[PDB]
Amino acid sequence: SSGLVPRGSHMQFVNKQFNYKDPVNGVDIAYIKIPNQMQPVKAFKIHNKIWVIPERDTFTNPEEGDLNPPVSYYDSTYLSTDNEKDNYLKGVTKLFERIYSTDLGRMLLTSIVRGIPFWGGSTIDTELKVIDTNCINVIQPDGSYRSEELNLVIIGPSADIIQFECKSFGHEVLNLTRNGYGSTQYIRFSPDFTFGFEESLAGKFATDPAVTLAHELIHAGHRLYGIAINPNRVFEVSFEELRTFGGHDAKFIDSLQENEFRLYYYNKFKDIASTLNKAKSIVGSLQYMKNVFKEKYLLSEDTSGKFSVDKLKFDKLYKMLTEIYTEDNFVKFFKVLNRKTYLKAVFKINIVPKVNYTIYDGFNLRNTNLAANFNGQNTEINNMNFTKL
Ligand SMILES: Cc1c(-c2ccc(F)cc2)n[nH]c1NC(=O)CS
Ligand SMILES: [Zn+2]
Repeated sequence: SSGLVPRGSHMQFVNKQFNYKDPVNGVDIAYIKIPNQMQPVKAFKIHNKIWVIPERDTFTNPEEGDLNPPVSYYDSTYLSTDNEKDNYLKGVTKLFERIYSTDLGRMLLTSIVRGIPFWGGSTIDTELKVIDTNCINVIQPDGSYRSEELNLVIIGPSADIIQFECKSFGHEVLNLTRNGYGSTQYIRFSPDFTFGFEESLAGKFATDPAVTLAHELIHAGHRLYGIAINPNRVFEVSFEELRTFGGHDAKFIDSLQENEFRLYYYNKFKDIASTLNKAKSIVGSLQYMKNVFKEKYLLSEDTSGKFSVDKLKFDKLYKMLTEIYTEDNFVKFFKVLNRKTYLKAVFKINIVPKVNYTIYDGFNLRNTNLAANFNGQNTEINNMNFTKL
């Protein structure tokens, strides 16, 4: 048993208890294509605007179409059988429910779903138009395609199994992750591996994969609202990573440059409001899309129907995405052990069985010897759950 529904009748964020063998529909189980050409891959729609592709990522980058070698870890056989892909799907499902079981996760995932990428694709500055790279192509049961917008795709890692990241497709001129528009995010991630860190409550503990996924989700939050920090602002560690980790590592960032960041994206949101005001037509109703992006960016509307940015609602949204949504704060909500700074070993894991890992407790199963002193995360005490590689 997987323990996917510890309380209630159904999962509270994921829409369905999928099995990889579940037959394809055209709605939430579908063969899909990423806009490059590729052969369709089977995907699962776990939530509004969120899809999961239980495949090794040989699609995102044209230069990473190979799963062989040129701390990293390589294994071309990982995630090549249906049993593995089913376990991947159930593991990702489990972590989303674990994140959504905390108040902070419900806030974060709500923000992610609301952060629809902006319709800034038209070359005519009075027309709203989608950007095709923020969509996937969904195969319908009768063989026809359908273009569907989405915010987030969870896909398996590429050649380097343990290289997780949050990446998205770019624009020839627009910097969608830095101008407030946002773009569909692709998270390379695996629930079947994790990293080990040392701590002296000389114990060798393992990172909780729900923390790692939340870290990537925070990046997606930044990038869906187009308020990411330019990756060239570094320390070598990008400020974007320090902000995501949070805690006292976030304090390394120049406070006054952050106030500079805040004003830079305040003005970007204002330009988005202006574009919404100038919009007279839509390709693909106009007012509805105008209200979609009123909701996302929390814009105010006067008696005239004119949109504008309220400084207080911007600060609240901005502060939520950059200060509150952090790895450090998720560590506190989960009550797990974690490394204290953004900067040893790699372990194979299986979180799907309820007896190995639960939505509420992770590895530290309550009413067991694993409940105390993070013994569940101790790779020696709980050796049954960790195979060193
Ligand atoms: C976060 C992360 C990991 C990771 C961390 C902890 C683990 F237990 C397993 C994997 N591997 N690559 C990245 N990518 C980045 O550092 C920038 S997003
Ligand atoms: Zn990161």
